[PDB]
Amino acid sequence: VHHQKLVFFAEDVGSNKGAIIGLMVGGVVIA
Amino acid sequence: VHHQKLVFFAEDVGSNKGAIIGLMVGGVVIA
Amino acid sequence: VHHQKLVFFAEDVGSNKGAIIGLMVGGVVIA
Amino acid sequence: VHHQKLVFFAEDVGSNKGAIIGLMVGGVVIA
Amino acid sequence: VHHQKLVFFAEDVGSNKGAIIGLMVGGVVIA
Amino acid sequence: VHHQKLVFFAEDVGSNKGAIIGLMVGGVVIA
Amino acid sequence: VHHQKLVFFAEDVGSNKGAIIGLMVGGVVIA
Amino acid sequence: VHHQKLVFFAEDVGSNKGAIIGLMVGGVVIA
Amino acid sequence: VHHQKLVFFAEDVGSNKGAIIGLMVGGVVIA
Amino acid sequence: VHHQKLVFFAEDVGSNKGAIIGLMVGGVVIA
Repeated sequence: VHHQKLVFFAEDVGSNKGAIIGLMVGGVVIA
Repeated sequence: VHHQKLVFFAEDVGSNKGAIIGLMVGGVVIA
Repeated sequence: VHHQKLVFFAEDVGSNKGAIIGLMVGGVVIA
Repeated sequence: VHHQKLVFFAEDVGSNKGAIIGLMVGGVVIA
Repeated sequence: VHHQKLVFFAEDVGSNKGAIIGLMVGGVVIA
Repeated sequence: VHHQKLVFFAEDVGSNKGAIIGLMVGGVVIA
Repeated sequence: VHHQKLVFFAEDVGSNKGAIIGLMVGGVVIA
Repeated sequence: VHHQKLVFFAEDVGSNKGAIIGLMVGGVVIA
Repeated sequence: VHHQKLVFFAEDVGSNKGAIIGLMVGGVVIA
Repeated sequence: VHHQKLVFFAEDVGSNKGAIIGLMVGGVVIA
């Protein structure tokens, strides 16, 4: 099994006020 | 099995206030 | 298993006020 | 397993006021 | 098991007023 | 003319990611 | 003319990531 | 004309990552 | 014309990472 | 014209990592 660039951005990102996760297996995230 | 660029953006993204996840297997996300 | 560049940004990022996580297995994050 | 470059930035980052984590296994983070 | 460059920055970082952690196993961080 | 408590909250507010304005006369708001 | 308590909160506010304005007459706000 | 307590908080405020303005007449705010 | 207590906090404020302005007439603020 | 207590805090303030301005007429602030 091989994972790569699971989430890809190719230009500007203004701002992030939420959650950006690549691989989510467990735990709690509150953004 | 091979995963790659599961979510692809090709221009500007204004802002993110929600959730952007590539591969979601378990756990709790609250955006 | 091999993991690589799970979250990839290719241009400017204005600001981050939330969470940017690569591989989320456990624990609690509050952004 | 061989983890590498789990979170990759390729240009300027304006500012960070939240959390940037590479591999999250346990504990509590409050940003 | 071999970890490497878990969080990678390739250009300028303006400022950091939050948390930048490479591998988070336990304990409490409040930024 | 008298204005008083134009927007009233009486319990907890979880989070706000939009706009909460009391009296809107002019200008541009983008939330 | 008299303005008083144009926006009223009576309990806890979790977090604010948007705009909270009392009296908006002109100018540009981007939250 | 008399302005008084245009934005009123009566309990704890967790955090602010946006804009809290009382009287907005001109200029540019980017939070 | 009389201005008084344009923004009022009555309990603890956890942290501020944005802008808290009382009377905004001109200029540029980037938080 | 009389200005008085344009921004009022009545309890503890944890920390400030942004801007707290009373009367903003001109100039540039980057927090």
